[PDB]
Amino acid sequence: DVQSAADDTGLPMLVVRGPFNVVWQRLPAALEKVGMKVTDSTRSQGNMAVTYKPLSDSDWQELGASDPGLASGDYKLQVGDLDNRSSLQFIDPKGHTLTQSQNDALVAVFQAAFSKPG
Repeated sequence: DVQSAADDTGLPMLVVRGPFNVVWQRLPAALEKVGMKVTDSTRSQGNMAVTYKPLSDSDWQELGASDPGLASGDYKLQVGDLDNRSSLQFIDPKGHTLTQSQNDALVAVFQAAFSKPG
């Protein structure tokens, strides 16, 4: 399950159902379903490096999700441990964070991704 939230600085944030050890390790599974392929990761930092490419309308139909509002490019993912949950934030290719509206879209997209058999 994915919910929308904001972090300590008031920046766009997503909260994913499950502690760091649960989500971060199984995040790649959901990532592959949303057209975002994991290229590297560091467990000692809670950081992940990914490459994203927009999928087709029929691709999103198979996933059961809408347009995430993300454009093609390399993304940097940051995952923190909330104890019972995971704090997931998205950094765009430009070195900036994604908007609340983009993350709100990602809610449903990853909601389907985690439910999607894989």
